[PDB]
Amino acid sequence: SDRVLQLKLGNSAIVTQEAANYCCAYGEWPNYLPDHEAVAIDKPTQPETATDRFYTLKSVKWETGSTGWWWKLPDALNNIGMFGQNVQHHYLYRSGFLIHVQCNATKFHQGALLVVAIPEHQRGAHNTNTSPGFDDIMKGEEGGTFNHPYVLDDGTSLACATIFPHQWINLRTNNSATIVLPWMNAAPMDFPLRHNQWTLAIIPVVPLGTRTTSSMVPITVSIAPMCCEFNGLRHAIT
Amino acid sequence: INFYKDSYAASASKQDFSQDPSKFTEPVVEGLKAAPVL
Amino acid sequence: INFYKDSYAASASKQDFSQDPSKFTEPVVEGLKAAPVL
Amino acid sequence: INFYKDSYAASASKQDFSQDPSKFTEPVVEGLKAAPVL
Amino acid sequence: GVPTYLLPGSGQFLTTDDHSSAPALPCFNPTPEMHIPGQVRNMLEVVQVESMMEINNTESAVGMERLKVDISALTDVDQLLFNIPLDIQLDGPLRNTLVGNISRYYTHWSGSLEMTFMFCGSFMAAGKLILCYTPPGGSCPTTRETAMLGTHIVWDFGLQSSVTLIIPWISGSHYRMFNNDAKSTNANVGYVTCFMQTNLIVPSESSDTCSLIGFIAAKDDFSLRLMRDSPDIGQLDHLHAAEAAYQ
Amino acid sequence: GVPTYLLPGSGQFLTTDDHSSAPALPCFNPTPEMHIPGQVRNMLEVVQVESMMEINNTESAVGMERLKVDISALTDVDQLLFNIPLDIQLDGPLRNTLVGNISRYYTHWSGSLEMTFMFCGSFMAAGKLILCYTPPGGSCPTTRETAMLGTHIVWDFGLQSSVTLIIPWISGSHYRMFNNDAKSTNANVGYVTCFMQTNLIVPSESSDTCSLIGFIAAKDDFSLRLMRDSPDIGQLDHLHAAEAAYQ
Amino acid sequence: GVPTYLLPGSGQFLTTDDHSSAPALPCFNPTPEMHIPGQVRNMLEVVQVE
Amino acid sequence: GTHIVWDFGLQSSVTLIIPWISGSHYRMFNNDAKSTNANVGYVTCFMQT
Amino acid sequence: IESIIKTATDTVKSEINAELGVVPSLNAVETGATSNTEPEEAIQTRTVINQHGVSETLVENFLSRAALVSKRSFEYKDHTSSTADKNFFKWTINTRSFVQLRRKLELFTYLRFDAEITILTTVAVNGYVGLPDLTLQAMFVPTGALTPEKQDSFHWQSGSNASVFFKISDPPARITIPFMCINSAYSVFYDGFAGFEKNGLYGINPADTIGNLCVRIVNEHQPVGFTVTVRVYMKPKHIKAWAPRPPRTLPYMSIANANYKGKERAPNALSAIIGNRDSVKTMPHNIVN
Amino acid sequence: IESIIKTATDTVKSEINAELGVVPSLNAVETGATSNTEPEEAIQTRTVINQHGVSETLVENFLSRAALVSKRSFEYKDHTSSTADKNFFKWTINTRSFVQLRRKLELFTYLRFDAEITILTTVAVNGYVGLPDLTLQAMFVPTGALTPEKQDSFHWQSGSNASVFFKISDPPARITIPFMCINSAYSVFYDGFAGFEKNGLYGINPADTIGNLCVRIVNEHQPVGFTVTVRVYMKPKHIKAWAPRPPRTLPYMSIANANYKGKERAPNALSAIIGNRDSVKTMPHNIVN
Ligand SMILES: CC(C)Oc1ccc(C(=O)Nc2cccc3c(-c4cnn(CC(F)(F)F)c4)ccnc23)cc1
Ligand SMILES: CC(C)Oc1ccc(C(=O)Nc2cccc3c(-c4cnn(CC(F)(F)F)c4)ccnc23)cc1
Repeated sequence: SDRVLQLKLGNSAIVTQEAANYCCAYGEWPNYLPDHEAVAIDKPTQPETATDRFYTLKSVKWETGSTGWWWKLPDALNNIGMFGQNVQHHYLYRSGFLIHVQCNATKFHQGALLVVAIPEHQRGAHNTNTSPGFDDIMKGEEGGTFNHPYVLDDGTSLACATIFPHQWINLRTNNSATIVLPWMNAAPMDFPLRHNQWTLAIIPVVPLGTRTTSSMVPITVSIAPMCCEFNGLRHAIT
Repeated sequence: INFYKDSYAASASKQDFSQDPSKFTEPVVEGLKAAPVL
Repeated sequence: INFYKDSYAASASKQDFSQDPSKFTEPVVEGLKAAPVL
Repeated sequence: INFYKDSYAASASKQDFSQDPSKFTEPVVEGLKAAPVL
Repeated sequence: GVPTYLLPGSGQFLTTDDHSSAPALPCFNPTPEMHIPGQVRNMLEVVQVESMMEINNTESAVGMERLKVDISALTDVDQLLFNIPLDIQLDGPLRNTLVGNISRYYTHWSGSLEMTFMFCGSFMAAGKLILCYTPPGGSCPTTRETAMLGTHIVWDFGLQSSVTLIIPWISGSHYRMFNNDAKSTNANVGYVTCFMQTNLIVPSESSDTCSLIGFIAAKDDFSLRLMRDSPDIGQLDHLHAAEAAYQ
Repeated sequence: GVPTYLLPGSGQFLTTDDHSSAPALPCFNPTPEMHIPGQVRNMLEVVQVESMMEINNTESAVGMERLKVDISALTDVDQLLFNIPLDIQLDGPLRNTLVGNISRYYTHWSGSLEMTFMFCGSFMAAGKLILCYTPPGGSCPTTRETAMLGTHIVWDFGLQSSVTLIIPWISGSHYRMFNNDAKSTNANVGYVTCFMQTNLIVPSESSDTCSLIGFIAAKDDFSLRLMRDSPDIGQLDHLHAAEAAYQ
Repeated sequence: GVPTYLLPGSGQFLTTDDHSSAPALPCFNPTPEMHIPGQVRNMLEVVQVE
Repeated sequence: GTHIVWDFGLQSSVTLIIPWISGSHYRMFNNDAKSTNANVGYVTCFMQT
Repeated sequence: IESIIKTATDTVKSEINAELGVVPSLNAVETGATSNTEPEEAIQTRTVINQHGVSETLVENFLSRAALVSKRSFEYKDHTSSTADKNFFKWTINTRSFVQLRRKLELFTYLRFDAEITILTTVAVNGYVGLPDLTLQAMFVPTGALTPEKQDSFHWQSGSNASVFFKISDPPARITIPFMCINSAYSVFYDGFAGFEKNGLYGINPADTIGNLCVRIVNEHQPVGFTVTVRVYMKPKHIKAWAPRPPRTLPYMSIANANYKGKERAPNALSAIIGNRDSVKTMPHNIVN
Repeated sequence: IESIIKTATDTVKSEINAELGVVPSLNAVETGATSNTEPEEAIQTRTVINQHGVSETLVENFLSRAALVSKRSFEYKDHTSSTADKNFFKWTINTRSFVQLRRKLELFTYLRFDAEITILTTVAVNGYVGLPDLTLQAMFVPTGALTPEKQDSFHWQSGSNASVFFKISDPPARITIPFMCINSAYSVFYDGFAGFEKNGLYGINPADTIGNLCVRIVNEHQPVGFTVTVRVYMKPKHIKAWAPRPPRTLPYMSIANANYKGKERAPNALSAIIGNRDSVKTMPHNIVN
């Protein structure tokens, strides 16, 4: 009963037959900005179903040497569909996200993915005094790969990452993970091109294994922005 | 003892015993029962 | 805390939130409407 | 005079005049009378 | 006696402290109060008064010439006339204004600004302008078709001499900082630009060149925070006759 | 005036004192509060979250390999698979955990711990394990028939991926100390051991070796006392760019 | 402020004084009390034992 | 566009609803397939995993 | 109309307008009124409940912080051969010598306040043996009273002048001076002459004369010389303020007048207060990516 | 569900179970929830009335103790020939330079607090004549204000900056700084760039900029040189905290970033955080009798 889930948002739907409940980060749900928390006084555009829909990113191959993958929000979506166009035309943005992570394999496969949403995942570089550059951080839709997932690329640890909102994909048990993220920021809105509220991370704590004939085992990421608001209409930065 | 005019001057507020650990231990949309989880 | 006998000894009086900016923004004998000014 | 928040900070408690010396002088299961003890 | 102990900060002179202190002249009677015109009680009353922008802050504009912008008839459509930098912290057209000079005693600011422009051509001069505010994030717009996408007022010259462009408070944070880093995301406000909407059209006996005066004020949603010494004044020496105060 | 005298401790700077002190910025208005997800108010909320044990803290396990234990099919009955040292003070599998890192800011602790193990073999892998807690007083048990006499859960693999062994708070004293003397009777907790109850049994097309991930958390009977500087961090030098903060 | 003056004996450490003093471990919770046999409250209870 | 992500499982079948999205009340069965009164658009299937 | 304002104003949501005869963005600057266009009239707004306080821009808070008004160094030594402040100095009280407080005070035409005075003293050995804990006397000498001529003159007996005696090892000495103008407010600016003849000072109101501050070391000189520096701070309090003024732009030249020269080039040159940009079309810090 | 918790929870007695369909020790870690197995479900328990308080793990108590944030030594001397902190220094305020406070603060993503500041000063004679009782001035210079260039520059007149003047023989100077972020909370971590161009700093939120602390000796130099050391302590108070984080394991490299290297070998090496034992079957401190 908590293994089958349908998510419907706008013109998009996802069904899964092997979920493991789903996470609402910190027990929150996305909502629009109330008047008692507003700063910017222009009337916001609320595009609803034009933006509040699943976008599916390029799938990555899970391979025996894989260190894990990450995608930054809103950056990974800033160039996609009508969400991206509103990002490019507006100074200010606010939304939640619905994250659905997909990975199926046979009953003869084994492997476990930690699927974790990290708020303000400020990265470190390895073995240098120089801070990470713009091109190290801003990957867009492709996302990045972990250099040292064991310290989360930030001198910290993977083992304690379960303090952040997460599920697991354990190929024995489930083929999908779902995390619902509220707006997570100190300011009520932000400029979407220079700050990321959330990093999705997928780390293979138990590596992919089988003795059947090998197949490509992709991991697929689908993300729906939720309750998108935009303020400060301008030309496109683009 | 606070004779200063600004309330941020005051001593520390060590009295908030409210907790909600379930926002970190149980952020599941459907709560666990005592009962096969899945 | 003021134990001095003269009231000019006291601490500062930071409580007067009365404003009337219109004596500087609108010293016009006939007030503006929301409406051609002239 | 104690303006500290923790009660262990306070001055000493010199007011407990309760005594029971019989737990040390008379721990006998049957009490002595005024009367051959044995 | 009372048992006491001294805390950290005992005996310090904090310049922003607020205590009573010993009256040097006992039984003194101050002069009775008299009503005087123009009492100010909050400095936000002062920044709500509009004052002239030094928009023409260019070499070869001398003195009063810096407070006006001259407009001429053009022969190409939709041309840019001028732009206005919106940094109050850096030395631009907004600094030497009432809102400007008072705000520079503070570090944080929030709320809307009004710009008003008065057309000072002849009665026979006609024309339409477009005044555009661009929220930050990209470069200042150089073409009317780009600037038109921001907040703008189209202004027709007529019997009423002046329009206001409201600059609405569009900000991610509650406040902005008067930051010497002008490109900081906590400080940059964006841009104001003026284009020809139609043209300045004048008859032969009117002057062919006409002037705008630009003004700015805060609205009453405006707020200032974190008081600081203003960078607009300083001294390297004693003033003249300062020594003579000791002689 | 008031007659007073100064006590011992007058003028000291105690770093754990709690007084009001002079506000440097009078009339300052802080930014309005906004609701943010995930407020923590007691650190006991954090240690109740389960986090991965570094059970495979062995040479030749590198990085993430240290967070999993590999299980294989055996040909002898009732074999020992692994054990877990329970000293939080000494550098063992429990140290780099949420319960571990927070507890090391404190000196005394009380209450129950939960260990959960997730089996990450294939769907076709089957097996039963026994997980045993031994209260302190003797050596760590090396045979299943000895370990079976302590607190234990027998775990069958199935559709539910995980079991918990509760480690109940069995102690003579109200608290234990994070004592560098691991053999101290005020500090030692005893042992966790895992044996094969039956065997790991897999078909030919499943991987012959399967992994456990182990987690630990505090229960809500858990309590911490006597705050201390954590031994998990230190510096011998200035950090880079620390000097540049003065330049 | 309050006008004050210091008396003789200000700043002395008298070993038999009785004042409150600053708690070095804020929010510390002492171990619950347990009943123990043989509480003594006055030393005159001890000298009455032969 | 409008899409369903389909996971294989115990339930064998998914439906994609093709909603009636049209400017006019009706479409024509027109031999001109590129006519704006007739064209419906497309269905496509991709690998999700 | 006067009202109590503790927080910045709320914004109401607004709709599309399109009304004939209603033009809230048009204004008439020639009347002298500032524009009354509201943001709700200029653009479509949302509702914003505004919680920002306005206490930090209160005139009381803006002015009532302590600022340096006098700084004087002198030799504490045997002065029998000197030409000099011979263990004491006299200061003719003014508030125009240090530009930070001066410029803030000169934002107003009339001010009524009491003055909190803090006196900070510091000592160094002349070119070491330790620093002595000296006693100083500050004596307020009003208009027409005799000032001390010597460190040991009998003027210092202070039968009716207010004196404060203070040590260097003390906290800074503090007194409040009442608002003591013979008018209801100090004249911060004075478009007039001090006397009935034509030769009196321009720009100083006689009504605002405070008097003299005379400061001596009370100790006899030591065998070795020290430099003593006295710093005086004033804090206005219980402040009323009238008729705000355009701020000072050019550097001050003098404590006695408003004379002006400007810097040699912009900013704050007489020909150009704002620094130059290349043209009215140049955006000086334009964002480029 | 939110509730008030002052003491640890009681234990109820439990009996034998043997119920079909009820398996409280089985769990599903893939959901992301932590195990809900109670001890009463796992073993037979007794009743325990639990009296242990939980006040010492309050975030207020955990964070609100004073920690060193700045330490600076400089020469108090005649500096006419020096290259140096010439009787004063400027500090760009940060909390990342001393690892004990840094690591505790970095257990959280967002923090809102007021800062109690304690300034401790100490002096030694340069390589003896006694120690001088100096006056120091600490001046808070916010963003965009001018910092002092010299010990005697007029910036120190402090017309509107907060200054505290304090002696070395005083108790340590103390002030509270209000929570002064332009947001509702400080960003302890910031996954973003400070500017609208691409060249701004990674990892610093511009919203959290405090400003500068400028500290001078107010005395003129003596004939002999001293070393003055200033120590600044911060204590957070009135604290709110959001989104707890995994703790720092590797040594910090820099105040400007989260860059990491690790120790050369375990513990806290990049390849191995926990120190090694011989095998998963080895009990390192096993009791043997
Ligand atoms: C010796 C002790 C017992 O008595 C003392 C008495 C006085 C002082 C001292 O230094 N006082 C002062 C120093 C500087 C200025 C003033 C003003 C003032 C100047 N101008 N204004 C109007 C303005 F602002 F509009 F210009 C107000 C008024 C009263 N005192 C002042 C020190 C000590
Ligand atoms: C001169 C006197 C009158 O004024 C003074 C003013 C200030 C000081 C001083 O040293 N202040 C401070 C030192 C170190 C850090 C801070 C922070 C802070 C940094 N970061 N954060 C967010 C965090 F924690 F999340 F990172 C908060 C905030 C305010 N002050 C600070 C000393 C004196």
